[PDB]
Amino acid sequence: GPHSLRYFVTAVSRPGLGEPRYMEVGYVDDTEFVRFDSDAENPRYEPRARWMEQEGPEYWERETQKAKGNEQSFRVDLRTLLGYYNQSKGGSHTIQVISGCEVGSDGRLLRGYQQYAYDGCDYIALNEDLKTWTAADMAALITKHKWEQAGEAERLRAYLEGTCVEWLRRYLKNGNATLLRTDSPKAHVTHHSRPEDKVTLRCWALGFYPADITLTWQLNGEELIQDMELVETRPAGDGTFQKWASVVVPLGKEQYYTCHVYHQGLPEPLTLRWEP
Amino acid sequence: IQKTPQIQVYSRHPPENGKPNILNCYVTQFHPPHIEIQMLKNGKKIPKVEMSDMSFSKDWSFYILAHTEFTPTETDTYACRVKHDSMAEPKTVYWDRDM
Amino acid sequence: AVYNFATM
Repeated sequence: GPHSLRYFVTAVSRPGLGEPRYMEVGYVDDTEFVRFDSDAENPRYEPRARWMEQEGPEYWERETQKAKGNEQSFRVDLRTLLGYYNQSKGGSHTIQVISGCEVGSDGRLLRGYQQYAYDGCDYIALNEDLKTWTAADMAALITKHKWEQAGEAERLRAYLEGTCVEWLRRYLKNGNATLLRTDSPKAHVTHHSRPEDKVTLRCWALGFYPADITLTWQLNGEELIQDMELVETRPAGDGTFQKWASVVVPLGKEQYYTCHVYHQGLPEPLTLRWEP
Repeated sequence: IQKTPQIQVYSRHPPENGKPNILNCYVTQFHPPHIEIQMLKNGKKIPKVEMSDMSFSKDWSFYILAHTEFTPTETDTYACRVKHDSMAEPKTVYWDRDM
Repeated sequence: AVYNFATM
């Protein structure tokens, strides 16, 4: 199995209310393990996973600092983008960024990324070659040159291919017992009456981890993917996920319908139907 | 751009009276990121509530989870009340043990 | 772990 390290960083100006709010959240494959929020009492990078307690007082200082550094940096960014878009100094705006790296099971690099956005829409992003940039609008077209001229691209690549893939392994080792685990999805179906002799059948899948799972409803061997309904997989508050998919079927004719659960911890896809 | 949240509420385990569980209020697909979320028990707000698992989508919309430990009862009613700039009124979503 | 972000 491949793995990745993703950073979600967000900056939000809030005029009249003080300095922007900066936050950083990091994940190693679906489990939050570190974070920083400028609005805590004492803004300090801190752990979100036990395995991260395995780190010396040093690590936590270098991060807390390079964090406070980025804070200033996006803080300047926000004002910069205001000139780029001829926007009012009075409005509140957002900068989102996601940077990180994926790897293969050999521990080698698979993919590296970093992309900015601004007030919810695409801004700039590092192409897959890790050498060129793709700018969304002409404002981002400027930042593109600043970085071309400052070799920011190769500066980043050094980071992705180096520091990023390396700590990924470190992490993956500190808490492999938590990150390389597989919790199997326990399932069941619920039944709900409806108008016009119709019936809604829901298929629940719980306590599973990796978040990646598939649910389908089948009738005589064909998946009714189109006349179905589901919810983006979700965290259940203890480090595992869950999902549900439902389908409307005619009353009295529901045992002709089955649910199919596809997950890493399921050697054999789960198959269930209703239990009157 | 603006996107209204999607307040989903749910527990970790299928609810059984007198058995500890976790209550979850996943708030997703919202922009701007400024949002306020409370968990209510019998109309009252619950103090011990954790916020976590923030993230964005390829779409750039925010997702954040709020959970809390708890023990269902038959009478007790749990809810998630969300406040965000895209609704002129606080939207509350209730817990459906039977969903 | 975290990167040193640049200015725009």
